[PDB]
Amino acid sequence: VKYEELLKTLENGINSEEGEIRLVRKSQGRFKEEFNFDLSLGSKPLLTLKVFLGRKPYWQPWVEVFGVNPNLRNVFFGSEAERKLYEFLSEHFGRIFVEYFEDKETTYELQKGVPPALSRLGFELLKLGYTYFRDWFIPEGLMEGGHKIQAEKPKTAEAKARHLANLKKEFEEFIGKCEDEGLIKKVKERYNFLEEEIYERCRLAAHHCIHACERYLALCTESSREQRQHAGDCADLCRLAALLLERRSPWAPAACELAARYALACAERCDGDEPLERECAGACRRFVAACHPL
Amino acid sequence: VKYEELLKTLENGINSEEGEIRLVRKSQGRFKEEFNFDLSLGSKPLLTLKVFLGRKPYWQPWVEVFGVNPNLRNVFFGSEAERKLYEFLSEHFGRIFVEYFEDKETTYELQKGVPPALSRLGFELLKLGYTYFRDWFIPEGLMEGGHKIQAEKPKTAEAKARHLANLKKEFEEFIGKCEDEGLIKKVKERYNFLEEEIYERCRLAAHHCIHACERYLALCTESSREQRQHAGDCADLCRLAALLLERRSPWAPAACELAARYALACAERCDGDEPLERECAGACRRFVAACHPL
Amino acid sequence: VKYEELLKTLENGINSEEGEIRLVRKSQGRFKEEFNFDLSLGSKPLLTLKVFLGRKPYWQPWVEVFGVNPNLRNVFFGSEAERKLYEFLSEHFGRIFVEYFEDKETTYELQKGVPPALSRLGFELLKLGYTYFRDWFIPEGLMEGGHKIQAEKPKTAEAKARHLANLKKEFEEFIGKCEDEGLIKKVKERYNFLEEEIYERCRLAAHHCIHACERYLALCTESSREQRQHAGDCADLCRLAALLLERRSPWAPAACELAARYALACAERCDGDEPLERECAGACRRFVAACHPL
Amino acid sequence: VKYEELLKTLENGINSEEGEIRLVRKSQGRFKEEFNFDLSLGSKPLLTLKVFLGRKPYWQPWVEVFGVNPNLRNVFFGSEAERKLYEFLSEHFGRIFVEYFEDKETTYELQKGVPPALSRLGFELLKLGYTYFRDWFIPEGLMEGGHKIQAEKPKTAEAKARHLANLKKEFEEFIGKCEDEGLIKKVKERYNFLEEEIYERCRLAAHHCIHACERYLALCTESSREQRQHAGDCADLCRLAALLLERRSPWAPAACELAARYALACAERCDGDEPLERECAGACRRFVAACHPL
Repeated sequence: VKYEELLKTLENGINSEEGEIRLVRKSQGRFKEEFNFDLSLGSKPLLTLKVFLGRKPYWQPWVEVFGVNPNLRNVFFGSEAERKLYEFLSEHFGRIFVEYFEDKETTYELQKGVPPALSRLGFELLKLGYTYFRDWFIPEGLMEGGHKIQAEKPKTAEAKARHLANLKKEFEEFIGKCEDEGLIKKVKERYNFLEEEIYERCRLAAHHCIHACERYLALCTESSREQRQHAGDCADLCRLAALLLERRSPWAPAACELAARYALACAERCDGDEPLERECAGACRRFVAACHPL
Repeated sequence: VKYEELLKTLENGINSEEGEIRLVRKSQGRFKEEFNFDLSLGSKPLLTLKVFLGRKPYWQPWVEVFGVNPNLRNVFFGSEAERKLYEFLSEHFGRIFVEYFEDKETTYELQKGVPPALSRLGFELLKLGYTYFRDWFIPEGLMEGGHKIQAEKPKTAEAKARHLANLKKEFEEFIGKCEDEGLIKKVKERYNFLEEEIYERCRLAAHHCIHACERYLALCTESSREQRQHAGDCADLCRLAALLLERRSPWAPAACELAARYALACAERCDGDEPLERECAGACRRFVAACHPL
Repeated sequence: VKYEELLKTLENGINSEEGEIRLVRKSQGRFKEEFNFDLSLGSKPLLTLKVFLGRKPYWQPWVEVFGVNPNLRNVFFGSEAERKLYEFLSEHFGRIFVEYFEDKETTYELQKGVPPALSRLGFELLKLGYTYFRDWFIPEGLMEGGHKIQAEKPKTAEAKARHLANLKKEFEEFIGKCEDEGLIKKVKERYNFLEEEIYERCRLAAHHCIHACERYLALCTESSREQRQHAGDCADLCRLAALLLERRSPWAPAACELAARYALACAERCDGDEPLERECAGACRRFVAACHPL
Repeated sequence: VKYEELLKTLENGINSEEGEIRLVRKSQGRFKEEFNFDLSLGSKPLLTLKVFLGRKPYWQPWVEVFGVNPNLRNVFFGSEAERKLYEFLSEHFGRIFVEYFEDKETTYELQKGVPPALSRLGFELLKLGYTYFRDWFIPEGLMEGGHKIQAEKPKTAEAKARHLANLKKEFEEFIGKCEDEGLIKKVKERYNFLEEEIYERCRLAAHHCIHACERYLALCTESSREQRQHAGDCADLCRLAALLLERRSPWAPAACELAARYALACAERCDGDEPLERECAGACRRFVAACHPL
């Protein structure tokens, strides 16, 4: 049904201020589970989608958007039509490839060394939950069609944090190396919006951890005193940390750092067979991840 | 006037449940800034005080208590009379010498290898802020009554922290070396109380620091938002730390360490001419000091 | 040519004490980059290889070994024939799947909760650089033979260190949970050897780094004294670290941590166009990587 | 005899290029053990020495040089006559006071905030082993004769290191705060000479520790394997550290830092009743001190 969910939505059309995106023609791909979708913007040709429906478990599904009409390059890129399309894809695909040849902004940005995720195009995928990025710029006759941005949704909450933390490093490395105030300004603006989403995740991770610890030490009577102190202190540590994110304070990451340490200490020591200790150590570990990109 | 503050208090008398301590006779000692004070307990003779008023800068002031009445040895040592006296002396002298010949408990304890500060007699001085200790058992030739405990107040917070850390070392070493459970129990009880007083000082320094920040950001309207963020976050840092000290948690000093960092950062940045900033930066620094002995 | 490197080696045969492995028949699999290889042991049937040559960038290459001859199950599993084969495959595939149905030892071990990497079968893959493991016991619907071990080589040194750290966690957790001393002994023996190989890599990376610095400061005459101090001190840092690894000391990684810092500092500062500086900075960075898994 | 050693040497005279220092008149001081010595330079009056021979244990001996003839101020200060005099005093007194009123250089330097020890005058005392400094500049009618530099020889090897480490801090604090290149240059030149003496002390402390550890693990057979590894590794750690001081490398303090940690770990764990473990832990602790000012 995965295919028809696609075929049906594309046949129906995707509306936008820049025009409606409709399916032009479809064709069977290289393999049995591969298909090619040609799209139009209004009446004019837009781009092609190369899709893979997947074959569990060795083959992950993915989508490749390419063959963008150069006449529409200044219209499509950075438009709602662009957003609406990705909005659609993100609902079906965890892995995505985009040809950025016709995107002068992104190409220029990538050439000047911006991280793939903080590029104009990459930013649009980031907003939709894609955390892992790879910039292919090297074909050199070794791999055909070598100008694409690869983006994937995180495997786990751990992976999501791993990626954002890494992205933090690439960002700071780029800033110190860049000499373009206009470029740097755009990148920082994009990055800031990212921070907001990250801090708000710590907030909720903190609370879902706080309530979990409270419920633990309250109802679970057959526990140590070292354990009533672990879950106790952790609950307040997350409380302090949550307090700093709420006001979005600059000293927040220092606190999350401490809180993460004893949230980890709490999870390792209080984890057990009970449902109470299952969600206790669990919600602790969900918070520890939240702090990593800080 | 330093001498007359003394003479006036002893002439008036110092009352206690075991009797009133009054001055019997005073006499000029070997040197000009040296005097001998004979004291009575009720009507019976108690001991003699050898005092040195000091002569800045080469001579630190000190007091020597000796000639303890052996018949009253079991009534005085460990009594409020003993406490009230030291309480009095600690207000005037940074350095003190005490003959422990007539103190059987202290004597036995010192013989069994207990740290001077953790002896029955030594503990009472420790309570009053004396941190540096020396046990004389050798009259070393030119010292009369070569069975005395020497105690000095710390030069600095570093010196105070230095001394307590060293005592921590002698304590653990003693615990492993002694084979008397009754002895070890008494000592441990004393040491625990030492931990308490430091924490109790942190608890209170913490509150008086919070109130300083609370009143500052509240009433001081003409300040930055960076200062509003400084005093704000600090107030909560000290809040979190206070909670851990209150429950006497093992993770308390870890919190105190962090809170101390941004309390100092707050003090340096928010200090000013105003009474609000005078006490804000002030009370912060009092807490920072309080945390040092951890 | 990637396929023919394979076909040529299997046609030639791979010899071992338990017999020679030769290609019986090859056949086109479900997809174009998919093939099935039937193998014999001496003259008797052994197993089938399902291989994927890969299709950059969306498809990682992988190999699936299955259809193990049950009559040879006790001769093959744990033999040089098994080792020689994996040794061969590890040169061509970063991702591998192995059916452990006919491997009673591995089967029993996996059932008793041992980490996949630390199973009899899994350990042999671990030896070859495979760090990421997944135990399939659920055929999960669209997977034939749903009793397989999946192993992947690390993406990066961070990923490698990440995986080993996680395995360290599963290991200690398993030790506390199992009640079979014979089982625990085997596992611990395996894990210790893992520690060994990492250290043995550090030992050798350390020497090849020392020689690089030794030859640099010696032969490279046109260099700074800061560079003479860089390569000089580094050579001795690695010397000290090597001594601790050699005696297999518990304080070895502490030394490796420091030496790694100024080996990187040396590499960054002494790297240049010359062959002496090309290998100097080079061999330094190889040691730095070697220390990461600690 | 302590007095006559003085009286005899002063009567004999102290020769210098700037003239001979001879005793003019002597007089009994404030107390029984106090004396005043008036000195001449050639035939012209020089200064007065106020000396205290000591009275163990409560009274430490000290010497105060004051009443310097202003006509000779540019001749005496910074002369060999000045050095020879102090050379003499340092042989008898652990505590010294010097009026710096007639020393324009030192006064100006102290006024501009240089540490007492790194002043022109203070430097001369530092060379002779005096480590603790206090600058009295505040009389304000509270203490008479309030313009003196106080210098003391260290109580222990621990104290010596404590002082130098503190001096390192005052030095760096002053440098960043000062805006006089001529002044800063002089201070650094003085400080550098200090570093040399400090590094050479680590060298010998390292070796006296190295040989001590070798002798320990070699002859002491009834020791743990954790103990053969402690004393073993420490011996090599000090070796590496010693290596860096010998060439006087910039990365030296980083190494001493590590070595000090496991020299302390070695002393605590290997210390015992035996003469071998007495000097082992001992020589370890002598080295740990050496690293502190680094």
